[PDB]
Amino acid sequence: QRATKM
Amino acid sequence: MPFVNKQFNYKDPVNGVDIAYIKIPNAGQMQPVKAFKIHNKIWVIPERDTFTNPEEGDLNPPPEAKQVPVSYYDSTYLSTDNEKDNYLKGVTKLFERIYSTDLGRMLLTSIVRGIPFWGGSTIDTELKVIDTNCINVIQPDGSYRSEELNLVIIGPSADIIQFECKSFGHEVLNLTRNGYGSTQYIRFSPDFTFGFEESLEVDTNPLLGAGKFATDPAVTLAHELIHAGHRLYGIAINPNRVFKVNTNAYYEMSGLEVSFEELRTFGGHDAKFIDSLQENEFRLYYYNKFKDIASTLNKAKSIVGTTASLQYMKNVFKEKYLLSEDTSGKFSVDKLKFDKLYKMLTEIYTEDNFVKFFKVLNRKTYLNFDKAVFKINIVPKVNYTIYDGFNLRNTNLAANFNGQNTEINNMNFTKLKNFTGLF
Ligand SMILES: [Zn+2]
Repeated sequence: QRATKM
Repeated sequence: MPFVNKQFNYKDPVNGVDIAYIKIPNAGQMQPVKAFKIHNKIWVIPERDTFTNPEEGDLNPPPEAKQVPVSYYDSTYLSTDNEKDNYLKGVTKLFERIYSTDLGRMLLTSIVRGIPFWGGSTIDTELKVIDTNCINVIQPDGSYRSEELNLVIIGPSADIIQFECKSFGHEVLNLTRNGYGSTQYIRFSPDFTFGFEESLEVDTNPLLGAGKFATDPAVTLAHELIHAGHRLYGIAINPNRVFKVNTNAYYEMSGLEVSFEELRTFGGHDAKFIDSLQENEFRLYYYNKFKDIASTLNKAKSIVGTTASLQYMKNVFKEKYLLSEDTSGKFSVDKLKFDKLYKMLTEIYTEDNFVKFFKVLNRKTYLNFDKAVFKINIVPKVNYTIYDGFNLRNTNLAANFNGQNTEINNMNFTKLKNFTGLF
């Protein structure tokens, strides 16, 4: 997953 | 020598072998999509992913007033032949860039050898494939033939920047966490990239920076390939096991929890947030899963289907899991061999290590804040190459990561959205 959501 | 021995063009005629219309086992209906087999066990589908998840088949962006901070929508992206041609060429170039490094060659080799386990049989004496680890390929005669595969690179779903590994589950088995493994569908795009900041205190702050430097998409794809490797070997850490971040005040005020799977994948100092106790727990847990596989293989006396022989498939899995074989031909898991493979897949293949091989600037931790999303085009060699990425040798972009500097190499980046200050 590219990033945590932020 | 190249990883992809054919420079495919999206418009090349289908042949029913490596250029064909296919359907995926999503337990639903779908029109066949044109796909390209770029390497043994690896396919590319230049389409937006409205297939792996039934509830995510709408690319239409909800009302502007219902959009989160870090996300980007464009229902028209990847809808034309030219875009698909560029997508295919972009993904191919990134595989070559990754394969050009020793670390990338090691990772891709592990991925190709990581065939999803044949655990679809309900009878212990028979070894059978799991249908969801295959795709149905339309042959020249119009009939469908089932082909096993390990990896599929597909376009993103509605949220274009939400790259991640998706795979079909089992009714009873947790394929990505029980040692079995499953075919991985990586939602990814080589047509966009993300900005980050050169100063750690700025990159890890949600209110500062506009995203001066651009992440090399080869690192982004490598990150997903690392997850894919974990999932293909069935050793992914349950996403419920997380680090309730308490090392960043901004993460804390938002109660942001990051999965250990992500920290492991990034590597470097991030991996240290998983304490020794937990690390040993997981190592033991997966060691036990490999043992279950060895036992299952030993019970199998006949193979199901006419695609391969039992002796061949047993050898395939002996090699995948590096099992030991005794006189009677019985399999067992050697603790030393397991630890070595487990460590290779979890500590050697990491984002931080890939950064070292590519010699690029990159975020220093996964625990940061996104800055911006840029539109890019890595297909032209004057823009990006297999060997230098954006930092083209013998040009003003060769030094100081000038190629990744969106201000200096502005012609290669178009900022589509700023994320800073929106959190
Ligand atoms: Zn990730």
